[PDB]
Amino acid sequence: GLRKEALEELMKLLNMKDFPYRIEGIDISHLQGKYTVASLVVFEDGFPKKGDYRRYKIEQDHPDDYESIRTVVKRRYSKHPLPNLLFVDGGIGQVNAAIEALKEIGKDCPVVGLAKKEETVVFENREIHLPHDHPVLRLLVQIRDETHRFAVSYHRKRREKESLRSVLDNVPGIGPIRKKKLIEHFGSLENIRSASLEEIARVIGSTEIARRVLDIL
Repeated sequence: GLRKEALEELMKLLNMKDFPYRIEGIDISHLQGKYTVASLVVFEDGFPKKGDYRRYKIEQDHPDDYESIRTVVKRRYSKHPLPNLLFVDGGIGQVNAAIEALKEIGKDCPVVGLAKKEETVVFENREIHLPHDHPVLRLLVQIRDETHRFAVSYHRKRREKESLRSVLDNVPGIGPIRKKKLIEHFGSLENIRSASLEEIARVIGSTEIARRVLDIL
């Protein structure tokens, strides 16, 4: 959890009138040739509120992160109330994009960023360079680490099936029909590695091939 004392120090650093009780945080990640996926996490009272997590997708072949932050802010806050504080996993450009989008829709909320490579809190067009051990720095890192975990989970299931397929592409003489059977049945390397020779054989109709699957696993 986010510590109370550090939240108070954050509030002070940002000259916030209100305690940052609800904080929403945005990661922007792009799938080339496909879309940008914005992942939105929620902290209330210092802990994740996972029921309230959301994603936003912006269909475009090439990234445009500032426009993506703008679109997310307008889409989200035209439907949802603002939080006490908005965190963006980026620097001056991302924070400014969010501020400008909020202005566009006539809304006020503090926005804070963490520069991706710099020990730098970003707030109101300025980089605040804190010492590395600073409790507010550690706090924003915890937030960033959660927006990152959530962002990575996108298409986890897809990736697991892909990872399993890649490993099965290594078993000699399996073929595409039996490969798909194994993927649809097991879903992941975790699940197939838990399976008996006999289960694997039953999925594909061959103990001989199942032994080669076990070999490759």
